[PDB]
Amino acid sequence: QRMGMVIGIKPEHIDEYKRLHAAVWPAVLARLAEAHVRNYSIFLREPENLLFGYWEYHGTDYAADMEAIAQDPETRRWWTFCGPCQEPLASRQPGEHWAHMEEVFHVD
Amino acid sequence: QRMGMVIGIKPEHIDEYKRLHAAVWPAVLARLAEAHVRNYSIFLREPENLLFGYWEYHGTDYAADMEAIAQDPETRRWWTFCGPCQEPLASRQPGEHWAHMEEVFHVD
Ligand SMILES: C[C@@H]1O[C@@H](O)[C@@H](O)[C@H](O)[C@@H]1O
Ligand SMILES: C[C@@H]1O[C@@H](O)[C@@H](O)[C@H](O)[C@@H]1O
Repeated sequence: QRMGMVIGIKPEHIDEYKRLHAAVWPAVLARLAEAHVRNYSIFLREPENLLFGYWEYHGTDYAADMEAIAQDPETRRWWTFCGPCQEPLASRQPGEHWAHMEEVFHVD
Repeated sequence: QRMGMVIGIKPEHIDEYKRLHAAVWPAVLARLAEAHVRNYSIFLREPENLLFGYWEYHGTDYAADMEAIAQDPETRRWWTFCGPCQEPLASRQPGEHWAHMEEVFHVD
C-alpha cells in the first residue's frame, strides 16, 4: 500500500526544516517503523513551496496506526518544531495536517 | 536513487488522464523499465490540480536514459495524449516538462 501526501512550507522556514530533517529524532523514526511505515521520503518544490511525502504502509489498519503516532508524546514535541515550518493546505479535510493524494498510476 | 517530480493537471482533463493511466501502453512501460525506472507512481491532488510522480532510478547516467525515452517514437505518440491533460509549471527550467523536486528526507 502506497501513499502520497502534500503540505505547504513557509519559505522563511525552508532552511530550518531541512536542518531538522538532516537528523530526525530516533524516537520519531522508531514510532514510524512501529506503525509499519517504510520507504518514506519527503520532497520539496521551490518556488511553489510544496512538500510531497511518499511512503509504503505495510500495516493492516492505517487509521489506527496513525492515531498511535498522533499521541506519542515525543512525536508531538517533534511536531512543535516541524509544524511552524509548514502551511497546511487550506483545502484539506477536517482532521488533516498533511493532505492525502489519490494514486492514479503505478508500475513496478 | 529516488526522484520526485511535479506537474499541473487541467481539471477538465482529469477523468481522461485517469482513464489513460488505467492501461498505460505496454511499449511505454517497456521503455521505462529499460531506462532503469522502477517503483513508479503518480499521485493526484484535487483541488490544487497537481500531479506528483515518484520513482526509483537504478541507472547510471540519468540524463542519457531520459533522453532515450524522449526520442522513442511510441512514447512521443503517448505524450500526444497525456500532454494536453497536463499543465507544466510556469516556474520550471528550460527543457523540463515535469519539474524536479529536491529530496529533504528519507528513512527506510
Ligand atoms: C518525520 C516526518 O517529519 C515531519 O516532516 C512531519 O510533518 C511528519 O509528520 C513526520 O513526522
Ligand atoms: C507513464 C507516464 O505517463 C504520463 O503521465 C507521462 O507524463 C509520463 O512522462 C510517463 O510517460
